[PDB]
Amino acid sequence: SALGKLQDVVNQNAQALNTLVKQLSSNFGAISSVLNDILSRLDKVEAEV
Amino acid sequence: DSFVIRGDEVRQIAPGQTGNIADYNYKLPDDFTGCVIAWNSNNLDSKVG
Repeated sequence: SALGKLQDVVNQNAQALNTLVKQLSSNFGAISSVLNDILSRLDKVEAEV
Repeated sequence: DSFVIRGDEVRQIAPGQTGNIADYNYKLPDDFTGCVIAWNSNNLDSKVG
């Protein structure tokens, strides 16, 4: 429990990297989270948007 | 740029379009800066037989 200070500093950097990676899976209102999936389905001008 | 086309295919004369004329006859750029102007010409451009 004394080393809780150092373990918290390891955990925060791991949790920030996990959250940064997990945000690759989010749509942000787009049709899909995967670039090849968007590009495959759509007109280039719709796919760009 | 000037040509005669069937009324259905006039939709193909725009940036990012697809189909016979856009693919194989008259291709616009993806970043076209310009105007596309058209009118039905049946009284001049059709003929008996």
